[PDB]
Amino acid sequence: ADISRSEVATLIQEAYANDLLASAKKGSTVLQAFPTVNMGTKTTHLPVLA
Amino acid sequence: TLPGASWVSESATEPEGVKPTSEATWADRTLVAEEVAVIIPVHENVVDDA
Repeated sequence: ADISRSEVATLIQEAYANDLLASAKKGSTVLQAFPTVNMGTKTTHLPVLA
Repeated sequence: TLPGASWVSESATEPEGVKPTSEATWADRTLVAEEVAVIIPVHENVVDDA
């Protein structure tokens, strides 16, 4: 009787859009907030008045 | 191996008149290349911290 939507398979392509894909990345906050030191080896001693 | 001479008589008809045959010989002595090796694994942090 009639042409269905299955009856025209692949004459009707489907589209793609990246509109929702992007997700902004967030860094460490302790690297923002606190002073860093560049270590040269595994261990560093820091004396403190106790 | 080395060839060997002999003392020979004069005769036309007798075994002691005949000059004996003899042979040198050579042999093969060979080089064959064989592989000697070692792996020394170490942690990359130890190589950075040394």
